[PDB]
Amino acid sequence: KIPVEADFLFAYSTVPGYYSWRSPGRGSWFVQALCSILEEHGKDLEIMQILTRVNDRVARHFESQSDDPHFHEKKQIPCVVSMLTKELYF
Amino acid sequence: TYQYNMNFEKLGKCIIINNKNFDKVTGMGVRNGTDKDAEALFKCFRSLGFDVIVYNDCSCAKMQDLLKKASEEDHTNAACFACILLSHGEENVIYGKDGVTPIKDLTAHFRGDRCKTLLEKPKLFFIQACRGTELDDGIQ
Amino acid sequence: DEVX
Repeated sequence: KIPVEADFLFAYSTVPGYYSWRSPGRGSWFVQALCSILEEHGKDLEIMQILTRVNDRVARHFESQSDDPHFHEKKQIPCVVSMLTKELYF
Repeated sequence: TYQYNMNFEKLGKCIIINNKNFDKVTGMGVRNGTDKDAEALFKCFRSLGFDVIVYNDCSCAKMQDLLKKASEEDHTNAACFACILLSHGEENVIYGKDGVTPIKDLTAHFRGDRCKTLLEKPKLFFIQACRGTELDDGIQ
Repeated sequence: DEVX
């Protein structure tokens, strides 16, 4: 017998309460990073290692470019929620 | 023994929901750049081994029916399931073409008691959307 | 840059 809410994983692009950012010309920050990591280490790393590396990339290599002084030079950190009971390799 | 069992005939199904255009009534603007995201995700997840299908500008009804239909499929010979959501959103909810639906309503179809063929297998959900209106100013 |  195992919990019905088990073995789920939620990779959110940002933390609760916060905006998520997207570049009209290159795409959303999160998906850009996610795909970048998955191309390089998609088959030799555990899923949490991958998402941790995604978190790191979004946090460092992105900064918002905006007209509005309220929306300029802003940052983003994604948010991984794990209910997994084992390690995941592809 | 500490990793998920991957010895299956296929890795699994991957559903990508790509919401770019929204009804005027929602007051939500065009998500320019999400097309670039969806195809990128398409290339990556099929590379991992997923059998990936893309849907565009889904209604809330469409999104609910999609994941529900997927949850009624036979995942006996699949190692896992994955769903990517690209759209507008606020706390706990995601925007469909015609309104909003809570994210927990969408993912509940794959709970252990509602999707037996995916039991003890990982259910992955990737979500690109706002979760509120606070801003991270950052610091060095 | 735009928000979601």
